[PDB]
Amino acid sequence: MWRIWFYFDIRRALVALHVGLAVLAFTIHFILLSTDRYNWLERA
Amino acid sequence: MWRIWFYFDIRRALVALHVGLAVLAFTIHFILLSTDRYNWLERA
Amino acid sequence: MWRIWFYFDIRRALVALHVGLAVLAFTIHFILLSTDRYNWLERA
Amino acid sequence: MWRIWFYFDIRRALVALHVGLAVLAFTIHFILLSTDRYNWLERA
Amino acid sequence: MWRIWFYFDIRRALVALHVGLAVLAFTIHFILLSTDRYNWLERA
Amino acid sequence: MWRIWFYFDIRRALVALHVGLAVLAFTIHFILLSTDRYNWLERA
Amino acid sequence: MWRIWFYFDIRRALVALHVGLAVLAFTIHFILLSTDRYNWLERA
Amino acid sequence: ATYQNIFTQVQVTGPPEMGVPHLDGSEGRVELTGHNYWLGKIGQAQIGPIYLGLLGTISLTFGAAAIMIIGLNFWAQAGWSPQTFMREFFWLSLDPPGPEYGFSPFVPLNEGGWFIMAGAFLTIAVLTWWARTYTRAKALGMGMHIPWAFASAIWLFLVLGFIRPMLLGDWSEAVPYGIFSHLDWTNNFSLRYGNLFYNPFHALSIVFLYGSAVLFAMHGATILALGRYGGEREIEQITDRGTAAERGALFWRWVMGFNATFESIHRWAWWFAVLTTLTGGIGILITGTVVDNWYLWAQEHYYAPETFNYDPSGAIAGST
Amino acid sequence: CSGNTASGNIAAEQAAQEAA
Amino acid sequence: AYIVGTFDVAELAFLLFFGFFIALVFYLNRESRREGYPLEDEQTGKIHPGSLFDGDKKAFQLPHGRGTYVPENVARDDINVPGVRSFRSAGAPWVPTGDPMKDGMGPAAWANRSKYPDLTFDGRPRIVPIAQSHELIIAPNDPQLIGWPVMAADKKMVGKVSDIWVDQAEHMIRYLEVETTTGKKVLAPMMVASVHGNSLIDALLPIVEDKPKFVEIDAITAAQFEDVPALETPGIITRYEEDRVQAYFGGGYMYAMPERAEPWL
Amino acid sequence: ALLSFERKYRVRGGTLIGGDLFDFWVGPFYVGFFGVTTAISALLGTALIFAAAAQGPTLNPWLISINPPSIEAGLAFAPLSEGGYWQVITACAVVAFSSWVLRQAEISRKLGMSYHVPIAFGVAVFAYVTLNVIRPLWMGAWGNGFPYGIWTHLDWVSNVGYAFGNFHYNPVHMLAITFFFTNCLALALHGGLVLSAVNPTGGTDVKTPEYEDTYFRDFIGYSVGTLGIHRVGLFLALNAGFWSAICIVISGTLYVGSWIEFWDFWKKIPIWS
Amino acid sequence: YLTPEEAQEIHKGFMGTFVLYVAIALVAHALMWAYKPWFG
Amino acid sequence: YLTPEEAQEIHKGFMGTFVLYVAIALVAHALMWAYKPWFG
Amino acid sequence: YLTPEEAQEIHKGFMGTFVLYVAIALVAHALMWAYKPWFG
Amino acid sequence: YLTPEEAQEIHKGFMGTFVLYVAIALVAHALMWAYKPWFG
Amino acid sequence: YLTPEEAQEIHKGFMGTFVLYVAIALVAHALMWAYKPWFG
Ligand code: BCL
Ligand code: BCL
Ligand code: BCL
Ligand SMILES: CC[C@H]1c2cc3[nH]c4c(c3C)C(=O)[C@H](C(=O)OC)c4c3nc(cc4[nH]c(cc(n2)[C@@H]1C)c(C(C)=O)c4C)[C@@H](C)[C@@H]3CCC(=O)OC/C=C(/C)CCC[C@H](C)CCC[C@H](C)CCCC(C)C
Ligand SMILES: COC1=C(OC)C(=O)C(C/C=C(\C)CC/C=C(\C)CC/C=C(/C)CC/C=C(/C)CC/C=C(/C)CC/C=C(\C)CC/C=C(\C)CCC=C(C)C)=C(C)C1=O
Ligand SMILES: COC(C)(C)C/C=C/C(C)=C/C=C/C(C=O)=C/C=C/C(C)=C/C=C/C=C(C)/C=C/C=C(C)/C=C/C1=C(C)C[C@@H](O)CC1(C)C
Ligand SMILES: COC(C)(C)C/C=C/C(C)=C/C=C/C(C=O)=C/C=C/C(C)=C/C=C/C=C(C)/C=C/C=C(C)/C=C/C1=C(C)C[C@@H](O)CC1(C)C
Ligand SMILES: COC(C)(C)C/C=C/C(C)=C/C=C/C(C=O)=C/C=C/C(C)=C/C=C/C=C(C)/C=C/C=C(C)/C=C/C1=C(C)C[C@@H](O)CC1(C)C
Ligand SMILES: COC(C)(C)C/C=C/C(C)=C/C=C/C(C=O)=C/C=C/C(C)=C/C=C/C=C(C)/C=C/C=C(C)/C=C/C1=C(C)C[C@@H](O)CC1(C)C
Ligand SMILES: COC(C)(C)CCC/C(C)=C/C=C/C(C)=C/C=C/C(C)=C/C=C\C=C(C)\C=C\C=C(C)\C=C\C=C(/C)CCCC(C)(C)OC
Ligand SMILES: [Fe+3]
Repeated sequence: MWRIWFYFDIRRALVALHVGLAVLAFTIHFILLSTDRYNWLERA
Repeated sequence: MWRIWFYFDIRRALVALHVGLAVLAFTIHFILLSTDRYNWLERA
Repeated sequence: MWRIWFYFDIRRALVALHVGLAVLAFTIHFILLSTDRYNWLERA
Repeated sequence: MWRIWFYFDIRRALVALHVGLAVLAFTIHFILLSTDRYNWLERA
Repeated sequence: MWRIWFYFDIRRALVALHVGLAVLAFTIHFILLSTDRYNWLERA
Repeated sequence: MWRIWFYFDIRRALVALHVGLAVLAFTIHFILLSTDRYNWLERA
Repeated sequence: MWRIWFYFDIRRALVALHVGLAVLAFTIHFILLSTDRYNWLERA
Repeated sequence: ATYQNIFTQVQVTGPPEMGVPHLDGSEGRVELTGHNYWLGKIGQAQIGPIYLGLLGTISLTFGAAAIMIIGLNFWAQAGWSPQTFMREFFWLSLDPPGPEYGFSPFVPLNEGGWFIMAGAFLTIAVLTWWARTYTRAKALGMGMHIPWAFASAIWLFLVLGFIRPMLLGDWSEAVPYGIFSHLDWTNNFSLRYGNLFYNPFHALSIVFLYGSAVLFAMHGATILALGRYGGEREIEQITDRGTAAERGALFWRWVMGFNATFESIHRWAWWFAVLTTLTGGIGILITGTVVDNWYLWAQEHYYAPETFNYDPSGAIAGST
Repeated sequence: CSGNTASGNIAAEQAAQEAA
Repeated sequence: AYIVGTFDVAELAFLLFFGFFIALVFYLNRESRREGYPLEDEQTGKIHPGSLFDGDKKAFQLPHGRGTYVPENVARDDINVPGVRSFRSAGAPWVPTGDPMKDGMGPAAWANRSKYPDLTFDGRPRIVPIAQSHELIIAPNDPQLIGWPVMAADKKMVGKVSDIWVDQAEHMIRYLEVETTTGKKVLAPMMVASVHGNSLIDALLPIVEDKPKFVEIDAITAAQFEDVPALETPGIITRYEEDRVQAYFGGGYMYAMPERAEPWL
Repeated sequence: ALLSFERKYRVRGGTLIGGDLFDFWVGPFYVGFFGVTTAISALLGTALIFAAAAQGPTLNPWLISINPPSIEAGLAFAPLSEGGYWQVITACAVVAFSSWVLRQAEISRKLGMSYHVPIAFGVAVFAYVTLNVIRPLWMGAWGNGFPYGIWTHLDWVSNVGYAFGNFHYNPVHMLAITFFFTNCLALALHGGLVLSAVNPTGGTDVKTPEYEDTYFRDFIGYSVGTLGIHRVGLFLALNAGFWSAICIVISGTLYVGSWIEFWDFWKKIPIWS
Repeated sequence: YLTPEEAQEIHKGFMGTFVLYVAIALVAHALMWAYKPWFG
Repeated sequence: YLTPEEAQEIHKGFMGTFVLYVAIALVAHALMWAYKPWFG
Repeated sequence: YLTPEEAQEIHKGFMGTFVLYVAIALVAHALMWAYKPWFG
Repeated sequence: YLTPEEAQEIHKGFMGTFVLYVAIALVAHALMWAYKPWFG
Repeated sequence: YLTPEEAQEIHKGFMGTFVLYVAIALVAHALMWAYKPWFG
């Protein structure tokens, strides 16, 4: 599986992966905040 | 058959395939969230 | 017939055909989702 | 009659013909879908 | 693992990390101020 | 720890840090002025 | 401490400091004037 | 890696260039020159020199007088309070005389006299600025395209401020001097006369403003993309066709089937820009004087929609 | 586009929201 | 408000402007037809007749005693291009037979410009080496660029910068002179040159960075630098030579490497 | 090879997708793969516009209006006669505009040019997508989009603007309007200057750029130059489009109410009140 | 391709994949018809 | 790539990853069907 | 990166970081499931 | 940096600063949890 | 700066000024807490 590092540059791949992970995490957290069931800030 | 990789660059094909898979998965997940039957966050 | 490949290249034709098939399949699935008879997500 | 191919190349002719056929077929199918009489999806 | 510093310049990396941390911290503090449960300035 | 200055110029770092500190201090003071609890000028 | 004057030009630092301090004093005096408690001109 | 011709990487500095000699009798340029490094990143870093003839002096003096009148009326409206001035600046306005005065030139100063004086001085300044652009073009042997383009905007300005109020015999139809007040005038003007969307000349002026935005976007993008072949040196491409002109023509010919020349594109741009204000002034002049309800006029000409064509209740409900 | 039908959305808005 | 019947003043004005705008569109098309017209057949090169709405030819009074231009009299390009059609159709592209960069096909094509240099308003050569300019210098806080290494499209170091050519009218850098490894001096457009180590954000960033200060030209490879068109006279470049150099560098974005002409897929 | 200089430029290559499959011309038009996609999407959109019009109350081109579904329908795919036609036409328009951008990119590559034109048009494409895709999605209903009618989308504009009191008080709207007005003034100035340079008066010769610099320094004391004017015009037009999209996207999603009341923030600044 | 043999081999592969695709679609359509017919 | 060995390696890796992806998706879809079927 | 040996080190570092990330995410998801399950 | 020894200096400095930052954040989050918990 | 000695002197000055700044801010925040606590 290490052969994947012979095709894709490690730096650009890591930067793109982290950007995508940040966008996904923020989207999921905002979606959870929007719901009344999973909102952790409005009520005790 | 590996003949495909002689005519298609593996890197470009992988990038395009993963972009398409990401868009399809996000679309399906959002569609499932939009319906009351399959929404898994609003209700218990 | 096979002679169609003497005027059109397989590598580009496959990409164009699969793009068209993707758009057509998405259109048909969305059309099915818009009808109460065939919508499989809104209700049980 | 075959002499039409003395004035129009097969590649561009086929591309234009299939573009037009696709447009016409989609238009007719959508028009049929828009009418109650010929809508084959909404009712049993 | 220190080897990551071979693939990334820690000067620009630190600058970007601090900018992102600042944006995240300001966002979280503003969101906490928005809620009535965690607002710490309006009332005693 | 001193080696930090081998990477960041002291003059530019001090200028940017002081500009950010001024912006933050003014923001905090104005936010406190906005609140009824911590307003120190309107009432005795 | 005196070594600061080896990293910052006095001929620009003095000008910037004086301009900023004048703007700050103007802002504070105006803020005090905007309040009824500290307005020293409207009433005897 | 690839230069995109957005910012100048390396700037060239030298002695200020004072300009080509004038072909007519000119007094002499005021040699006040400067250099801005950040303007040189986008364009040219040189500031100045300037020319100040009779027309420039008249324009500056009368515009200063008008601006002083408006500002002093703002200060009086604020009760001479700098804090009230700052707080209410957007809402400060020098308003035209009320309808009881008609279009009389004799109004008390606080009831509209200052408004009339400021309008007179501003009009003098604008007309002398137009004359100055004409004389500056004449002094260099150049064409009069910029004077006519400015004349179109002046036509709209004069229709808004003087000509239409004169034809209606009402000073109260004029535009007040104020930030929010002239926006309020715009909205009220649309409201009293039906709906200015259905004025065909307002629609034409919108067409030309939109098209000018489109044209500048396309032309600037084409020229910057042709920087590899000296596209921005348009004068030489017009008088000696290079590969930049050929590529610029062929790009748009392959995109939309037709193209202009390096000279013809500037004619297109000039005409769109001019027609914007020309149609705008024509449409404003006929509003109230000729047509009082533009929706009724649209109904008579079969282009006014009803609710059975489209019902905007849902769009309103969404925006609440 | 959502996974619901327009008729279902309209019925939910009418009955579940605008009628109760 | 009506003139006669249902005709009114506003309608009359609108119809007048509509007719005027149709006339203006016709005039603008006439102006746009002054270059490259009449049209010609794709294969035989047979020239089309010409528009019924065309007027007279336009004559430009050139400065510096260079005469008249008359863009309608510009000689038509040779019908025989150094290429062969991919398939026999009126719309097929031309595949260059030899070197497109040397022969001038596609992005590497050039126009037959004037064989004399552009001049300032007083008659001096417009584009000259910065030493021959009238007290023109590089901005002191801007890169000096003299002696900096030059990187090619294949990441090879083709050579260094030996001179700077500036426009005496617009006060702008137009060409960089590059001395290659073989010692040949070639002109490279400044519009294909990326300067590194002079980022505004990096200057704003409070860092101590020893970024390599060099010039990158990704249009052409290091070897191709040995085939840049040369100047007939030192210190002077004509419009034709400017077009030659700019076309040679611009065509490299397609022709420097074969992969630059291939689809992403 | 219609233009007298066109033949040498008509070469293969420069396509992003398709290679030699659609690398050809039809008359003046270059096609490519994205030209095929543009043709299909645009022709389908036009045909569906007229098919929905034939089902409507009139065929008058002024009064034809393809309307979005009702707000109560939410973000669901509606029946064609009840707003589904509008949704399909919106998808077709999005595909056509994106394919137009990509075809412009391919043509730019074929002529050895950068991607300035595709990006500039993509700004307007983003404005349209914001108007009829992003804003309805954020607001929760397709009924927030403007209708596909020559005069009914003006009614949509009027009613949406008046739903916020006076839309003139949107500050991003102010910024976009300022950019539009400055762009039109700049276009007038640039066209006039170029034309006056190449069309001299008094029997004089064609001018040099020094004459344009001198004219604008004698006029207003500053000249931006030949490159700077095109840079500034592109900046102004793109900013106008982008800030129009931003101003519409925030009204009804981020800001709800009267835009006039927003400016009550200015009166509460403690410096002057 | 360029020679008849290569073109025929390309056609064989393409037609095999096309037959598989059409067979999958036919099975799905038969399942949908048995579930909810759209004719009659 | 260029040599048949590298093409074989690339195809084997792609096929293995694809099979793993499809198996995970199959398990997820089976769990969803046991939870909330969409046919009936 | 160029040689397989350094590529192996890159792979080892990436896999270790990925394992740590996935373990933290699994612990967080398990805590969330114990708190408020989204299936049932 | 570039050498395995000096890059380790960079790594240890980064890890020390990160540990201090995380410890401060942990103390703040623990105080907030004792004050107003967001779970339960 | 460039040599370790100048960097160490700059760090000494920066740390001293930062400590003074933090001490002043701490006194101000303590006075504010004594006046009006923000954690009830
Ligand atoms: C009630 C109706 C039934 C149903 C009835 C049928 C019938 C009948 C058929 C299918 C067929 C298919 N169904 Mg089904 N199908 C249903 C619901 C689904 C759902 C879902 C979320 O519920 C999914 C994911 C699918 C998926 C599929 C595909 C595997 C297949 C599509 C044809 C194809 O291969 O060409 C598409 C070609 C491609 C190349 C697609 C490529 C996709 C790539 C990876 C995505 C990139 C595109 C884009 C960038 C990403 C998404 C963007 C937006 C969504 C537009 N169906 C419901 C439950 N389905 C067909 C089949 O079996 O044919 C083989 C078929 O005949
Ligand atoms: C509720 C608001 C109404 C509306 C009411 C009006 C009114 C009223 C008018 C317009 C006018 C216009 N409207 Mg409208 N308009 C509406 C909605 C729109 C919409 C939209 C929703 O998308 C658009 C694109 C437009 C677009 C336009 C423009 C096309 C046009 C003015 C352009 C112009 O030339 O700049 C403005 C340029 C000038 C004013 C020329 C100025 C030149 C002078 C010489 C400058 C002097 C400056 C001076 C020296 C500086 C110092 C001054 C001192 C400080 C005092 N309107 C709706 C229906 N609109 C105008 C028009 O002409 O249309 C028929 C007009 O009068
Ligand atoms: C009562 C009306 C309100 C008002 C309410 C609104 C509302 C609501 C909106 C605006 C918007 C705008 N208003 Mg307003 N506005 C008012 C008064 C004004 C006045 C004035 C003088 O009074 C002016 C100048 C303006 C000007 C403006 C602009 C800032 C903006 C429109 C430009 C734009 O969006 O470009 C952007 C360009 C596009 C969106 C077009 C994209 C083009 C596409 C990609 C290509 C189309 C291809 C086509 C199909 C090809 C076919 C051609 C051939 C057939 C082949 N408004 C009054 C107060 N205004 C709009 C905006 O800012 O949002 C975007 C907005 O939504
Ligand atoms: C900087 C932002 C501005 C801008 C930029 C600009 N416009 C551009 C470009 C640029 C740089 C191009 O390169 C491009 C071009 O190639 O022009 C020749 C274009 C263009 N600008 C256009 C239009 C246009 N631009 C607009 C706006 C703007 N353009 C901005 C203000 C407007 C407005 C304000 O509405 C118009 C109408 C076209 C002339 C052209 C885009 C050509 C194109 O998209 O090709 C597709 C082919 C078709 C046949 C169109 C698609 C057909 C549809 C599928 C059917 C119709 C659907 C539509 C939604 C119906 C609704 C209409 C109703 C509202 C009446
Ligand atoms: C200085 O350089 C410059 C120029 O010349 C040198 C310019 O010409 C230009 C261009 C500017 C002009 C010519 C001025 C006029 C332009 C204006 C007013 C703005 C644009 C507005 C317009 C209304 C013009 C028309 C716009 C259009 C989009 C029309 C498009 C029409 C058609 C039919 C496109 C068809 C093409 C396709 C769909 C793609 C290819 C596909 C096919 C051929 C289909 C094939 C299949 C079948 C079945 C036929 C610029 C900007 C420039 O800077
Ligand atoms: C619709 O949207 C919602 C609602 C969110 C629902 C749907 C959600 C969907 C569909 C989500 C799908 C998500 C998804 C679908 O695959 C996610 C996949 C995530 C993956 C695969 C994450 C992987 C992370 C890996 C990480 C962080 C690795 C980091 C490695 C690092 C920094 C290594 C650095 C290194 C080190 C140490 C040493 C150096 O020597 C070598 C080097 C390497 C420099
Ligand atoms: C939402 O928002 C609300 C409602 C407000 C809630 C949220 C609020 C949030 C998130 C706030 C976050 C804040 C933050 C997050 O780090 C602040 C950090 C501050 C810091 C590091 C301050 C540091 C200051 C250091 C100073 C002032 C040092 C000065 C040194 C000097 C001047 C030295 C000079 C020198 C000398 C003498 C001698 C020479 O020989 C050598 C030389 C060297 C020249
Ligand atoms: C309308 O829309 C709704 C409502 C959703 C309904 C419709 C839905 C529709 C139509 C959906 C259609 C979907 C569809 C239609 O084909 C999907 C196809 C999916 C496919 C083919 C997925 C394939 C995935 C393959 C994967 C993930 C492979 C990964 C391989 C990898 C990462 C290999 C890497 C490698 C390895 C390890 C070793 C190296 O030595 C060599 C190398 C190779 C680098
Ligand atoms: C939707 O949004 C809401 C509602 C908020 C919910 C979601 C929130 C989400 C998703 C948040 C995600 C956050 C996140 C996700 O990773 C955060 C990560 C933070 C991390 C890794 C912080 C790390 C900090 C490290 C720091 C500060 C290190 C500093 C080191 C320094 C400054 C070292 C300097 C140095 C020193 C001393 C000595 C020199 O010799 C060498 C040198 C090195 C120069
Ligand atoms: C700092 O304080 C001082 C005082 C020093 C400076 C203050 C400066 C300030 C704050 C100035 C602010 C000015 C502002 C905000 C102005 C805004 C103006 C706006 C937005 C105006 C918009 C439109 C105006 C128009 C269209 C006006 C047109 C007027 C015309 C054409 C008038 C013509 C009048 C004529 C011809 C005079 C006729 C005279 C007569 C009839 C007697 O004889 C012929
Ligand atoms: Fe221009």
